[PDB]
Amino acid sequence: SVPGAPNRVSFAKLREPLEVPGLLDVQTDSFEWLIGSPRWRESAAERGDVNPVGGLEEVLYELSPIEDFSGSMSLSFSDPRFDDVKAPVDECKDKDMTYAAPLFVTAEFINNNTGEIKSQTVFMGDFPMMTEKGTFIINGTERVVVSQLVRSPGVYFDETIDKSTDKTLHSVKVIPSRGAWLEFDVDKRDTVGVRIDRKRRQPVTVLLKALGWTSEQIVERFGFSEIMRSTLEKDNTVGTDEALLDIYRKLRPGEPPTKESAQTLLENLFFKEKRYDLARVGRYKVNKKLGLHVGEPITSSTLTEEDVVATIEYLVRLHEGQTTMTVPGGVEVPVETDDIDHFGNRRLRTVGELIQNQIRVGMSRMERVVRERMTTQDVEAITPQTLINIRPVVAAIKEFFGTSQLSQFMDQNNPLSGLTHKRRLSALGPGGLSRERAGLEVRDVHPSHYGRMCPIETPEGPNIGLIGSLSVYARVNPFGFIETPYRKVVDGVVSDEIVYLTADEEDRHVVAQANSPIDADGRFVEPRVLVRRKAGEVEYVPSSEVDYMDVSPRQMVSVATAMIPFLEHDDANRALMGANMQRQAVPLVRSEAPLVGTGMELRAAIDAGDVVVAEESGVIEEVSADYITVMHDNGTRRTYRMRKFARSNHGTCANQCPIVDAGDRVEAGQVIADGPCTDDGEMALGKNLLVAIMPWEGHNYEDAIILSNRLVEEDVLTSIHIEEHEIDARDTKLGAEEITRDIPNISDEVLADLDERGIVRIGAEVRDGDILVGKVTPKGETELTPEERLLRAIFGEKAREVRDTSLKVPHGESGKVIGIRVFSREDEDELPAGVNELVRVYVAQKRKISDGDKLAGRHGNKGVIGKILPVEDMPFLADGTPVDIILNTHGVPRRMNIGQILETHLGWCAHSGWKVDAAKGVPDWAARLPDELLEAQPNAIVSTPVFDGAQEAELQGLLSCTLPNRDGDVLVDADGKAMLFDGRSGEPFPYPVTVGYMYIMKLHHLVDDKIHARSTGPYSMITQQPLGGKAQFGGQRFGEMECWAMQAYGAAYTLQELLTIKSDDTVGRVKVYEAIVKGENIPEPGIPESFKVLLKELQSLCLNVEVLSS
Amino acid sequence: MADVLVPPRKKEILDHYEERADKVEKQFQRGALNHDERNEALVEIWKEATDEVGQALREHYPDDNPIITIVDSGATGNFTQTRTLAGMKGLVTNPKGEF
RNA sequence: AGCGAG
Ligand SMILES: [Mg+2]
Repeated sequence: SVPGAPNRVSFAKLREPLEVPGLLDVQTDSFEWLIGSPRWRESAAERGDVNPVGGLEEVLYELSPIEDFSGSMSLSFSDPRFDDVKAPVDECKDKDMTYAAPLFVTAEFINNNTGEIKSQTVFMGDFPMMTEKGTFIINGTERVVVSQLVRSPGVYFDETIDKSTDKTLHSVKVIPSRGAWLEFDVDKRDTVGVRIDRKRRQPVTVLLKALGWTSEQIVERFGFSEIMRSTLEKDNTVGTDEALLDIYRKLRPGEPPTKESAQTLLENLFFKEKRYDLARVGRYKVNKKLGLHVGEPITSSTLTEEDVVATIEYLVRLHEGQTTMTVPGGVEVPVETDDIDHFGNRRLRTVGELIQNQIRVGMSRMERVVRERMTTQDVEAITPQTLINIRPVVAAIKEFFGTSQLSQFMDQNNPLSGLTHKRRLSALGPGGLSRERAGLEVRDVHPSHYGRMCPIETPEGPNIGLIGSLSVYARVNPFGFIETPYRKVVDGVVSDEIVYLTADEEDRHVVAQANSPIDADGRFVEPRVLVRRKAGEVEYVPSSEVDYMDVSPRQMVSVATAMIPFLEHDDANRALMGANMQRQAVPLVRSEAPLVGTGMELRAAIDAGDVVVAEESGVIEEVSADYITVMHDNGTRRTYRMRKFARSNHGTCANQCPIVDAGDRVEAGQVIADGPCTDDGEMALGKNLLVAIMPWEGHNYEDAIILSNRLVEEDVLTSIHIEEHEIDARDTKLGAEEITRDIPNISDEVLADLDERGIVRIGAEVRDGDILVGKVTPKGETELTPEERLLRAIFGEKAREVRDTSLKVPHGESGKVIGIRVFSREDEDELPAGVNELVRVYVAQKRKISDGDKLAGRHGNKGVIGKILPVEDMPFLADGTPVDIILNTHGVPRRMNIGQILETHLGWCAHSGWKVDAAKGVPDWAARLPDELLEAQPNAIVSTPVFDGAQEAELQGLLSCTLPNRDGDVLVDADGKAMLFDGRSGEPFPYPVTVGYMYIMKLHHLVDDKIHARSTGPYSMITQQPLGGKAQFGGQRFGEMECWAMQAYGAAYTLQELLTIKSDDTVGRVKVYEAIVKGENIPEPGIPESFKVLLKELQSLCLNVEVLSS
Repeated sequence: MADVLVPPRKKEILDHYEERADKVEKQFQRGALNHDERNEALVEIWKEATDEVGQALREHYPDDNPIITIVDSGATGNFTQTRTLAGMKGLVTNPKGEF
């Protein structure tokens, strides 16, 4: 598939019809639609060339034409066009300027009376653009717009049961985009009733007479049910004008009722696009549900009285218990209640949709200012350039791409983390469910999620269910719904035609399962083929005449979950944790492709975008550690420049190194330089370690891990961490801050490394507390104490009148100094207002694995490192090879992630190599093994795809034949367990031990970032109780639960000490410090400062609180 | 994977209880009982099936196996997890709550 | 906002 790839042999018994799609398409295709690029134009024309209109073109078309109140003149917009980006991607990321392109739109002003047209490009602003990797660059930072899951606008029918009567009562909710809700609810009393804009109910006949229906017409249409006749009888409203009067008196009370503002009231509320835009998706959903305008294209999303009438008729028919209705002039549709969580009702607002909505808000604001100024515009003196104000639009875009919750800080711990930050569907944000208001029924898994959203990959905190990951093969409908591919099986004959069905269409079809054996004639080789049906119920099957079949296994899993071998042997909890923990692995220095992996490793690495791929075929002309120049087949040559030791958003390393020689011919799309967590182009998040699964001396107790010292000697679990420190000399009242090596009062030792110009030199090792940037801000005249003046005279110095505010290596940090980036106003570099210089120093440290660091496999088998043993007191096989890691056997059986053990066994086999003895045919357990897997050379990488893989029998067999290491000696019996020698005692352990090779990752929860301590430091502003956080010098919160625990202990003195002198009392604090430093007794504690703050707050609430002495 | 033994009578038990499930499905297809009653009957059938396969697994295991040794020494875990690991996981809950 | 432990 990919031109140059490692030959990872697979245990897969099923061929895949569809190749995995362009995993990043979710973002790039949506943005291309928004822009209206030629690529999107062609893609849409292939599939609906009737009306290809981009997002910006759509916004402009909806906005234009505009006219004033009189309509003497009008303005219009057309032909949006983008100029070339301002600066290249890397330079934009470097100098902190947004990666954007100018946007030009041709305006047109027509004075309807005089008859003049004036057109000119208007420069709507600097539109941020999406990098080819599917991500935005804003203020130098890397950001991702995550798709949002929202309730699709339309008509939703619900039914409930009332306790007071135990009767099934139905309801409808026409949910628009920025409209007014109309909930035709049916109460226990047999009378339908409207509730306009959530206002005190109505009889529906009142609205119908407000729409101008006659009671004869009302019984002509909604006459079949008794509920309707009952409503007409008990309504008591006689006349159209009576209904309109009552409706106006109820909707907008306090103003004098009329006839004009009674009619145009409703007409504007519902049937004018000014206030009730349903949007294209909303109108399409209403039409499909009610079967009104199925044939016609979509336009004028606003409603019609026909729609409301059909909604009422549908609700009443549903209450009666009908099955289908045929609206006059409309195709018949089935009467049934709607499910809000069904993926036929949850639509995706992709990046394009969100950006378009923000453009729409900005354009509405610009439209309003245009209209407001138009009154004060001198006729014939105005042109669109001087009539259009772009500031609201650019302001809206800028406030979206920054501080909008769906514009998230790109998560780059590794290529997989970035890839899965894309393809992420979050059910919360602007116009979406909030964690608090989100119920418990939206977080669950729905049958419609199969193939459209991963049921496994999901946050495990207070976000489970609200955030998910798009499946591998899932695609987004032009309308925002999520489609999934299926093989059309015709007359029991499976085919290759891949139809992309949304959830609704899937429900109407009896869809089969991927692993249904096929007779090789296209037809099912058995009756009783497993299937799913409309209600989401998996049950028995009608043999033959199944309309669709799954494209392939793993259709339901996402990219992260598709990289867990033996997923089917792991409980959903452990699989979920493994998926969420693959994204936390730090990039190691080396990276090794797993012995046991899947088919998703290579594609994930390629599509993540952090691995260099040749654009076009050619012969590598010259390769070096910093760039690769390749000569193409026709004259031209191209140079790819690697990104060496760059810092990612999360502090990790982003090193890229070539993997091609100086003469190799490379085809288009071939990997030519692996990325951070990549090995020969395939993803590599961790290392393969020789593992024993025994309990060892209580050091691997409760999910703790004991590692050999080899892993620290050979430096296999080690990560480069780059940390950036920023400091900017500003303009202050007393003057300006200088960056130089003249820091006041500090000696010539700690001013040693600092360059001639201040900032420290490159390659200068710095430990916590050292000076990076020597800065000196002015102090202004103050009052030196008599003691200090005397001391200065004795030691002959001067006040210097300038304080120090130097940048220093914050506490607990260390490392070399990669490079310094200096921006300066004097050299005319863009900097914020009132700053002269801004210097950033990059400090890199090579972290080695040490106890407290968090490790994990791919099966949710996490754990911190309890101990790092010397290699000599490490269990070693009979051969003499020490084991690298020791997990505990007490964590496997009950957490139900036996898959890891399977992986272990397979890993060992892959490490040793095997030969199935096919002397007399193939063994019965190897009959269905793919050819060429009968023989594997030692250290052979293998793949076990997610839900088709190495069956247990095949693993048993391959474990039996495990061709010997170096002499004739099989270190692992057929059971998979090896006889280990004790490192310390020297005797063999009495029983064999499960030994193998587990691929374990080093998670980004390193103890160096977790350790923190405090004795005294900053104190908060309004209250004492020092600042919290390791970032500051933070004290550990002693909450109310801890204080209750202390009260239960009966320890009154320690609790008083904690809550008074350790935290708040501002006089006993320095006193306790003095007592400790001088050896005196700790003093009596006083009144905490927070209590007096409370007393003042209460008094300022006009509450006379006084502390009576007695 | 060699320390996790499946029960050798599993397929016979599955056949014996799928026969009853098929009988219930026939009965439903002839209008004998409504959807809820058929669902309850099938739930009962498969609950009994899970119980029986669990008993077979329990009686098949040696008393020396690390799995059963850990479970039955009070160290950790219950036998339901062992049955889930080898044998039949049993019925599963609907998202609403039902079986 | 994402994220960790329970
Ligand atoms: Mg824990």
